[PDB]
Amino acid sequence: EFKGLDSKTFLSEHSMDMKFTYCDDRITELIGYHPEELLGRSAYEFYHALDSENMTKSHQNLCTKGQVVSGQYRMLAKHGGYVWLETQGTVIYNPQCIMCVNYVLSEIE
Amino acid sequence: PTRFISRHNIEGIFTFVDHRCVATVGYQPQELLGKNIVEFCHPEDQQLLRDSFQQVVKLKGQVLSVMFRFRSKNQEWLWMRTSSFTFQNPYSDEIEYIICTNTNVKNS
Ligand SMILES: CS(=O)(=O)c1sc(-c2cc(F)cc(F)c2)c2c1[C@H](O)C(F)(F)CC2
Repeated sequence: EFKGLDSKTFLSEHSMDMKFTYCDDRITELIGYHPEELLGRSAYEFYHALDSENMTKSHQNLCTKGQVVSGQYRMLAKHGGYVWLETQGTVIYNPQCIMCVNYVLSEIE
Repeated sequence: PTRFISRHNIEGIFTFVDHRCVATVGYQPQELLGKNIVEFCHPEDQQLLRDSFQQVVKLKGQVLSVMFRFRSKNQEWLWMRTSSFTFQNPYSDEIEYIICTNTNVKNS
């Protein structure tokens, strides 16, 4: 068996410097991390080196436009390896934070 | 900046609540889950909150902010700024749900 689209989605909150300020408990089943170990850590620390420049350009688009769709990128999984993700980013103003809807494209059982 | 994330269906029912709600509005997530956000709303602001949820689904992922009075666990009306946007996974045709950031703000 393999997980559905909703069971492969998790929410995350970030400050304007990309650091995690909140993470959905769902990330544990998908990528292995516990939300408490991600807090205060920049999301950039987890990107695959080949997705680095693309994610930088997407973050720059998210800041100028306020909303962005990342495209496919890899995130380093806790016990090694990388999962492929697709995020929808939205900046909350009145800039206060970035709300992310992260969907794991990889096959998760 | 005391804020919490919530997720709602189109009718306003809380389907997900982030644990930072205990510090913001005094309730544990289990006390909000399955209930409608309009039930904790000040009667003067309920129609504005219902109309806001109906319009956030027509706004194609854009952010809709709404100010309203929320009845905290400690029985007080707190001013809340809720920033909402619809999300729908583009690989699917699931019904679009609403994601919110709820902050206690000053009305001054
Ligand atoms: C919208 S984006 O630029 O694609 C993007 S994807 C993403 C992300 C989220 C995760 F939970 C895990 C992960 F690996 C990456 C983030 C972003 C933003 O740059 C940011 F909010 F600042 C920082 C977080």
